[PDB]
Amino acid sequence: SKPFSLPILTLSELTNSRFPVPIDSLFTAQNNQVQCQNGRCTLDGELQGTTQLLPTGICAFRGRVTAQINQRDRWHMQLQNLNGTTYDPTDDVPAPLGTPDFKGVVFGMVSQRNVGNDAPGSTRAQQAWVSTYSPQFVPKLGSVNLRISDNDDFQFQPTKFTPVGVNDDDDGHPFRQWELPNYSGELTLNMNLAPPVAPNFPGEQLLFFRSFVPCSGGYNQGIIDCLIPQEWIQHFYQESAPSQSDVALIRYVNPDTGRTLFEAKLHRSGYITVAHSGDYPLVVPANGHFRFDSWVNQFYSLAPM
Amino acid sequence: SKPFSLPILTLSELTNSRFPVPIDSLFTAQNNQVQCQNGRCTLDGELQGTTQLLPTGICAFRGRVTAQINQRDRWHMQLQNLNGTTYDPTDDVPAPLGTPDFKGVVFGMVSQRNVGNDAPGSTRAQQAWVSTYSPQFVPKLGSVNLRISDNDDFQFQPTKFTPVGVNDDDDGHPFRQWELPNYSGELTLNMNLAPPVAPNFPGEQLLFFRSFVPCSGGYNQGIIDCLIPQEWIQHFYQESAPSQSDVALIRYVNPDTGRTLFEAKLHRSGYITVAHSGDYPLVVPANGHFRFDSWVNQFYSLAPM
Ligand SMILES: [Mg+2]
Ligand SMILES: [Mg+2]
Repeated sequence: SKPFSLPILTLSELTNSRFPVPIDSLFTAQNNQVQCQNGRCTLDGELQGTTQLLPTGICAFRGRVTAQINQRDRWHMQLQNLNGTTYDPTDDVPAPLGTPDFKGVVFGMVSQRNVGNDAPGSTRAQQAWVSTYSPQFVPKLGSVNLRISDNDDFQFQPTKFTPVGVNDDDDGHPFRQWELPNYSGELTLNMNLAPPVAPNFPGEQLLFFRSFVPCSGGYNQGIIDCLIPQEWIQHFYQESAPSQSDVALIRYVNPDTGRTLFEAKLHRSGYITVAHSGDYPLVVPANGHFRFDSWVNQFYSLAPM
Repeated sequence: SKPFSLPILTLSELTNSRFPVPIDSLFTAQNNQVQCQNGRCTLDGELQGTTQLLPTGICAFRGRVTAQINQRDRWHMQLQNLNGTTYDPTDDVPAPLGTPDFKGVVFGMVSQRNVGNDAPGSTRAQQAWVSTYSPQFVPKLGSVNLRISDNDDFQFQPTKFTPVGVNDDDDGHPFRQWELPNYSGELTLNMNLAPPVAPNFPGEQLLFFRSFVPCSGGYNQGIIDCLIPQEWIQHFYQESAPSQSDVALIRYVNPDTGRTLFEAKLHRSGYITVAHSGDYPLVVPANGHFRFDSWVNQFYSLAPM
């Protein structure tokens, strides 16, 4: 069997798998549903949820604007897959890969480049917002609607949305990173979801890779927590190493000193638990990183943090 | 010796190492200086130029806004390294890692999050532009100046620049992807550069990984060509396989059929040549990818493309 491994990367050499920014810190959370759809991959390399491989694809959209309606979510964007191929709403996924997996507003920019009969090759770009609370946020069905800055400089042409940050909506719908959008809109149930994750052994908590992402006004901290970073997902996809048991024991090491600072359980479906009680932001040395130790089972007792 | 290898990734699973977008196509160019500084890495895993590991770091800036001056490039941004550590202008690099490596305008957004005594935690974000033609574009010295949309909603606070696309500057300053900026400004020479690259065998041309990136007005095609994609750089940094000669023979394979479509030379300093004459956009199958074949040398004659 090909041996399992992690890439050797410090926290600042890691990308959040749920928003296209670096990891800032590690955080373990008090128990009490975690069911994110980006940043989902098994240790033997099976992508799940809406997870795809490119960091620049996370919370991005690609397609064409085809209509406008007289509502706040004005501009109707018919989606393609991020690689430009035609999107199939009957595929066994929750939504096009890369679609945001939280309730809130994503802010960034839209850009267009004309094709066909109308001024082919002409371009434009401007600030835009996507509300995942919108009744027109129906990416599983094949479209989302955009709010933009200048309604007079926008055409029915090929369009890309590049995310920059997140926020609460100004009408009081809050940014809730653990609440899934309704991918097919009002009165529909989400399907083909990656499953919820939780500790299943006494005294254990989830460990997250945390980023503080940009916000566009107000005091929101911009916290987005992922289960495993994007480079680990990319690595597992390449390696496809067989999982020899349900849990990989991993050690956080300081390579300068060679010491192990703490240990953790990396579960086969792609998340980490540690032995601790209470919310705790880790403050650990900058050169620190995890290494694979050995395969153990679900009932292995971790050294307390 | 540890065996050299490439990651197994199709073109739409690859990221441009000179701008944070996917690869669109492969392109070989007529001969006649190529000396880009992002996307530079040796086959044995040594990053060069201004190259760092994260796609989200390419053409990004991090720092603090500290002053404003009364001209178009108005807001003075004192730079940090992208991981937030203090930038040392005496280090052996051309500029902070991630700095753009072309002449033109990069457009995107700025975001702020206050620290210290003045409304800590308050945030704001808006459209911004960085001109690499500016006499205030002096990232090696530790600063760049920004143009922004709303001069009245911007503070002397921690600031991030997120790039979205590129364009020509007006008044006759064009987007020139092969012209390096003056990293220390007018009348100073760039230093610590990754070397220029060129074919050294008759009948050979460079092969590029090409993207058509967003533009913010006008008809520019947005072409940014890189020598090797970001995932290859990330892979070589991890693997650190010894280079057994100055030249690696690689083959472009269609995994569907098992056929080799063409072969190329992958040089030790991290670029590719093919045997062809003239500008040529390749049109090859979607599942195609390069594989390493064997170590060869400068006298190997490539099969014509
Ligand atoms: Mg390991
Ligand atoms: Mg290979």
